[PDB]
Amino acid sequence: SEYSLSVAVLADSEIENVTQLTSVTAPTGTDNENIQKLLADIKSSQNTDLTVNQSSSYLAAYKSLIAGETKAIVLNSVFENIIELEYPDYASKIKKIYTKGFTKKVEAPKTSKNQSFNIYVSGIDTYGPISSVSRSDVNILMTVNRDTKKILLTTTPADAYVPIADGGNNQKDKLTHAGIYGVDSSIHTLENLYGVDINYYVRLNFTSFLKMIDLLGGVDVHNDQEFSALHGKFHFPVGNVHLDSEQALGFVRERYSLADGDRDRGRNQQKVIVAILQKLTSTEALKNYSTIINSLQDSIQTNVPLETMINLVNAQLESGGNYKVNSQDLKGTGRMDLPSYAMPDSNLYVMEIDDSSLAVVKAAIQDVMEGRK
Ligand SMILES: CC(C)=CCC/C(C)=C\CC/C(C)=C\CC/C(C)=C\CC/C(C)=C\CC/C(C)=C\CC/C(C)=C\CC/C(C)=C\COP(=O)(O)OP(=O)(O)O
Repeated sequence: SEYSLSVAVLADSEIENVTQLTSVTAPTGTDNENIQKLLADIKSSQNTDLTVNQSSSYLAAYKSLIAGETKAIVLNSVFENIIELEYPDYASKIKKIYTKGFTKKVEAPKTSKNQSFNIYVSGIDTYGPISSVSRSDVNILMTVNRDTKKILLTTTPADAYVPIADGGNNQKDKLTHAGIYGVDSSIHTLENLYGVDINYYVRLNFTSFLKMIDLLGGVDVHNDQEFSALHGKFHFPVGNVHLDSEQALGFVRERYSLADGDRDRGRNQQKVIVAILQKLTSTEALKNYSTIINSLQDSIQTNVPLETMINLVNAQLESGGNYKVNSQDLKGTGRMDLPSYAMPDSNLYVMEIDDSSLAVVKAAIQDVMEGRK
């Protein structure tokens, strides 16, 4: 993966280059490794020593820059998308006078040592190309036991107030924000929360979802409550419903009008996962899995190795047999009085986790993995 650290000044600054500076403001408390590599690079290429004025975060550095309290900041490009949350026009306010590119070797998928594995499904709140950055409003863990032919779907509410890994600095914030830092942040956040290994991920957005449902010929679900979606464009009666791509997207997005609100939306997403799995495990879909990869690979990101896909597909082609699917959701209490790490100046709704629910959720994941009752 690729990111950059830059030295940024205000767009209209007289400063043109780093040799004109004596100090820079940077969050060395939380991004010190990266910051020190940038400073060493500046020393190497420009023979310029800079002292650091410590900021509490990249957001804090940005605030100091626009307040005119510092002349220059360090900016790590990952954190641009976080700054954008409180300051949507930040890009127009700054210029970059020095740039250093970075690469982080990707954390490999973990092959499970037994019959079970966990796949994390991240759904990103945007249309367009898959590289588009946004929050992850779908966060479903699929625990699959190939020996017992059981799958457990664990939904964690987008607003769940949890320690956010990596860029989140292990500070509490809504889970959906982890997806802005990147899929690694989402994965490690949920690994930490549930005490489990996540073997693989799949990341997709609105446009990805539409393409996938299109390719599979729609999906079929049993709808439990009458509702409408997308400012009344679609109406879903009680009973068996076929969903084409646009209908399915409406079906998984509506929450406010549902009897159990976001929990019912989570359940509707689980129904749609089951229906997708039913299409994906048809003899035709399995035989044609390579065409499905070819058709969706530009819009769906995953670290499931090709090798593993071939094993999963062919084992299913040989054996048949459907997976029994069960579902659960992490519960808690909605509050508007708890601080957001990413958006410290905003009052956001978050869901404070219920400890007893967390214990139950963890025990159910372990039971399915171990092939227990
Ligand atoms: C068959 C095979 C491959 C193998 C054999 C089977 C086997 C042995 C195992 C199975 C496992 C494997 C390896 C593969 C199968 C593929 C799997 C596991 C899953 C497929 C399902 C999938 C990839 C996605 C479904 C995700 C889903 C339900 C929804 C995504 C919708 C999106 C992107 C966003 C919605 C965001 C929301 C809720 C609100 C924003 O919207 P809002 O309007 O509120 O906000 P605003 O827009 O206004 O801001």
